[PDB]
Amino acid sequence: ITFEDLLDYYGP
Amino acid sequence: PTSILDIRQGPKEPFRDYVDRFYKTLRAEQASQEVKNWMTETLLVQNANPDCKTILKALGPGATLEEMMTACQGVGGPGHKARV
Repeated sequence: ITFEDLLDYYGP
Repeated sequence: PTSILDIRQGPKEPFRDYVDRFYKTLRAEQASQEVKNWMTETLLVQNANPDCKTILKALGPGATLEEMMTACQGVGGPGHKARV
């Protein structure tokens, strides 16, 4: 996974 | 700690907790977005504990975070209080 996936998961 | 390189999963730490800590630290890390992606693509699975690290490698590079969560659910646990 990518950092963007983390952002979408927890984020925004 | 103040570096993403210092984040590693506890021997019995729930994978979900580790990923959260990894995320919080990576957000603060001073690096390009593409580098942060590279860090997530390597360090996350690499610094997971032995038991989760195995499950993650198995799921493959195409696994989603949700799939990884589901796959490591219970490793090191169950983490429930001993009901005397």
